[PDB]
Amino acid sequence: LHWRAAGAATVLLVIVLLAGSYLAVLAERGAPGAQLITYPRALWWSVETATTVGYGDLYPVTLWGRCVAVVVMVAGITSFGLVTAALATWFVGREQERRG
Amino acid sequence: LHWRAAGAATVLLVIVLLAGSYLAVLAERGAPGAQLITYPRALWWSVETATTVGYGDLYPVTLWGRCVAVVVMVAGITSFGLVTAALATWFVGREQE
Amino acid sequence: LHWRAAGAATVLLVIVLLAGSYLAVLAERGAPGAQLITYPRALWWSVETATTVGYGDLYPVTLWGRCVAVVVMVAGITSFGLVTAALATWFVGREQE
Amino acid sequence: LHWRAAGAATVLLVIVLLAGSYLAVLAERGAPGAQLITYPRALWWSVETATTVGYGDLYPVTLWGRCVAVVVMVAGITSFGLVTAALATWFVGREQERRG
Ligand SMILES: [Rb+]
Ligand SMILES: [Rb+]
Ligand SMILES: [Rb+]
Repeated sequence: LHWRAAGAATVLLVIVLLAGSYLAVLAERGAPGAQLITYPRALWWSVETATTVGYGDLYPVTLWGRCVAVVVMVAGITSFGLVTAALATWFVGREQERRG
Repeated sequence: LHWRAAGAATVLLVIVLLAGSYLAVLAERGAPGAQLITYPRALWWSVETATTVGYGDLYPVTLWGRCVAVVVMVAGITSFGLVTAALATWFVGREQE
Repeated sequence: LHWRAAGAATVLLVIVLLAGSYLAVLAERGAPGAQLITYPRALWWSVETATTVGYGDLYPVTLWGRCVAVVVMVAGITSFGLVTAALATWFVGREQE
Repeated sequence: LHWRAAGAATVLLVIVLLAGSYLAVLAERGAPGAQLITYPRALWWSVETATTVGYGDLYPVTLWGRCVAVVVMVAGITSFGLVTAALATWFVGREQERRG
């Protein structure tokens, strides 16, 4: 039951997104060079950030917003890295399933 | 065969690309700040997106195009993460020897 | 036992960051198209680089700054790739039980 | 020695870089919106591409240059994904050196 861990990440990440989304908007909004002004934008950003695609059309400029970032990133990096783990640990499940 | 899974991803992803490519063009095309106007552009984008290189010369601006995105991304992230799995599960194949 | 390796990376990376941060500033600062002028900026960059999010609001332009980069990147890529390893090797810990 | 595989990637990638570097320059150079004009630039790009950091200060615009890309990317993604594999398969080496 290591896939029970997968779903976990899934959730967490989504939370971290909404969390980071709603969190970061208010940490940036109203400051200079803010682009993470509206919540809908920030939302996108989180996605763009947790997948590290980083198109760079949106990013933090506040010493705080940049933290909300780090968290989001590592979250996603971690979450996926996790699912990569489950996919594999499963392959060794049918690799020892045949062997013994 | 867990590599039978590898090839699977490969395919899927390619589909998701063409899928997302052709899908996203029509979801963006004709809107404001539309960048994903032509299908050939979108195509590129999918690549640039599923590999998460995100040069950012192209991206979605429509609430929809951004979904086509998420799918594309996770697809690639997943697919590769998978192949990383096969590479490894294989190493433990000659480690239990 | 192998998580002792995890924490290791964590540290190293953080060092490489500060290292790269403080290192790269001075390698760029004062040159043309210099973006990595202040240390606080460079700091951010390292993060943005080691996670490969590459928003691209900051990057190196000096043949040197670009090395500081490579190191930072591979560091992060490696570090995380490592933690992905521990997560997995652990799953095969409760798979062999 | 699955690490014999690691070094392999390392090499290959470096080749693919120089390969892609020198390859892509000539595929772009002299075209419209070309930014991958000089070889030194392209070189950087390969790095920036194979690590997928994609700062986006340089990229392909030619239907060809974009292929040189795909190759470079998958190369790096693969190479690192590989090294992630060795790191792990090794951990299960001292996990079965404790488990029995
Ligand atoms: Rb990336
Ligand atoms: Rb970018
Ligand atoms: Rb990126």
